[PDB]
Amino acid sequence: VPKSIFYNQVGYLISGDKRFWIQAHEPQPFALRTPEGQAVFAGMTKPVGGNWYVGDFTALRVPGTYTLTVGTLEARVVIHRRAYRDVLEAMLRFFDYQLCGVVLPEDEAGPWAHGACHTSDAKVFGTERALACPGGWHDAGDYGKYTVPAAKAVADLLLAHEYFPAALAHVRPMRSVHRAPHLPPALEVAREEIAWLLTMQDPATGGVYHKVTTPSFPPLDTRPEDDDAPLVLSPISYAATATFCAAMAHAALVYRPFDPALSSCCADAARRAYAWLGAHEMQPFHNPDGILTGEYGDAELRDELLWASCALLRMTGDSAWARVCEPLLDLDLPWELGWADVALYGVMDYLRTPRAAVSDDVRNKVKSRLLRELDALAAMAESHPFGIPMRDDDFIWGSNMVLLNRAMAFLLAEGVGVLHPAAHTVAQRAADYLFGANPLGQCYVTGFGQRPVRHPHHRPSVADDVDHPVPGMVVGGPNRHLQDEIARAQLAGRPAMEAYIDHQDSYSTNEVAVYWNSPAVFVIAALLEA
Ligand SMILES: OC[C@H]1CNC[C@@H](O)[C@@H]1O[C@@H]1O[C@H](CO)[C@@H](O[C@@H]2O[C@H](CO)[C@@H](O)[C@H](O)[C@H]2O)[C@H](O)[C@H]1O
Ligand SMILES: OC[C@H]1O[C@@H](O[C@H]2[C@H](O)[C@@H](O)[C@H](O)O[C@@H]2CO)[C@H](O)[C@@H](O)[C@@H]1O
Ligand SMILES: [Ca+2]
Ligand SMILES: [Zn+2]
Repeated sequence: VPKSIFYNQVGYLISGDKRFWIQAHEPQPFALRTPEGQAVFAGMTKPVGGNWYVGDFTALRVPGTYTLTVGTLEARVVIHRRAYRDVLEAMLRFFDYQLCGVVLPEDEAGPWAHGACHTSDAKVFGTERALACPGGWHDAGDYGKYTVPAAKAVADLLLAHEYFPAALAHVRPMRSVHRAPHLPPALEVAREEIAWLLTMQDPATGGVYHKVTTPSFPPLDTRPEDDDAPLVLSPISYAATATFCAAMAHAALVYRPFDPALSSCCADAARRAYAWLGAHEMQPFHNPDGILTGEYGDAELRDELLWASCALLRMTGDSAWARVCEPLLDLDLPWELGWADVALYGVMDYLRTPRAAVSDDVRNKVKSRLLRELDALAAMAESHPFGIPMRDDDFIWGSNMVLLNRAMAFLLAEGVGVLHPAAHTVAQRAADYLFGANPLGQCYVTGFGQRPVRHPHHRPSVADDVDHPVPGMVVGGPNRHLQDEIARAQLAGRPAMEAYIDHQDSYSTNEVAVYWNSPAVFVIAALLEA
């Protein structure tokens, strides 16, 4: 914990809420000054519990770089019209930096450029059958491409495009690595993953392979193009087939006015996947022998079927689908945004379907439960010193995604008549926390803030002779379970929010992932929208 001011190290929006935190004993006066030193705003800090005091300077609407002064402490804060444009663009460009089997030229990628990687055909596990499944994204700090988390990353980007297209219009991805005519930014980026996902479906049965990876993780010091181990397609899985179905049905809708051929192809692929679901058992995935890469296992598969059923309901607008959706909507499944518990994606597709196609009575029950869920998140946020909807027990592996998915839920609900008053405050607080407003004063995104992430568990950043890591990567964040050797040795006994270390070997607190950037893209685009 540093002895300083804790604030949003990226900046504050002219019209947004503006807050800073300090560990203090009592209220103190504070001032905001122009770079010369003249006071422009003054106020008194107020208690928020657990050693914390806050200062609110929301009413300062003049853009600029200000010196915030409290006690003997100083901080430089930025107020701007589009304070989050650069970070949103870097968070979206991260997916292009993760591209597999694609030359990333220096004019686009800069020092983090590299040649086409993993270009060989993959072998179907337990067969001699080879299959070409290039493209898409390296999942995270490793090079595997896993279907289940890929579905979440795609759905989050499609949702961000559906909700906030104007915010997204101001950002530029690695445009020259993508096919022309160029689509809106989130759609152009997500199409690379959608194209790869289509190659993961077995033409014979409609089933989808769980993942394509090397048999084991290569050393942390491996460049993408030096990873020459043979590629293996792990068996078809129910979770993969169901999450693929839902992501493809969602992409068929969203791409309809932009890429008709892709849209039609995704719609056909989603239906064949749904036919596979109806003919096979809900069997959890487990790594086969000799496969040591990310398992993405899950014993509960009704939420995946719920999402797949609701996605096709909205895709077709056919009331026939509501017969399967509605009983699944009644289950005591957690209503979350993945990667393992995905029911809220289905709830959203259901609630976004024209009313005439669904039971009004079920629809009202669905909306009421969503409001109760958001009230419970609002209560967590009210008791948190940083105003984020988190409890100490939520600081697990990928706790930043847990936070962002929760902010995302409030924002999504606004599109379906569920208007919680805390929605915008929660989104701002999630961004503030992600950008430094936390007990470690840590900005959880590489290349941004005054205390950026410098040593992520990310093979390209470790392996290159740059690190100085690839920018715009959201790290997993604090995980109280100490799920790596560095966390066990250096973070024992520390509070849940302090269970993070910016060390390359801390994969349980400091890895990056396509499905950790995807809710951040949604949340940051929502704030930029306003
Ligand atoms: O670390 C990011 C990913 C890097 N690519 C390999 C993937 O396998 C890895 O995924 C992560 O894999 C972890 C190790 O299996 C998953 O961690 C688990 O996260 C769970 C909650 O998401 C915790 O309950 C559980 O204690 C913890 O083990 C975590 O969610 C999930 O993001
Ligand atoms: O737990 C999965 C985690 O593993 C990381 O690879 C580790 C590997 O598990 C360990 O056995 C070996 O000694 O070290 C490597 C590199 O630290 C992998 O890089 C992560 O993507 C993954 O989440
Ligand atoms: Ca599940
Ligand atoms: Zn690759």
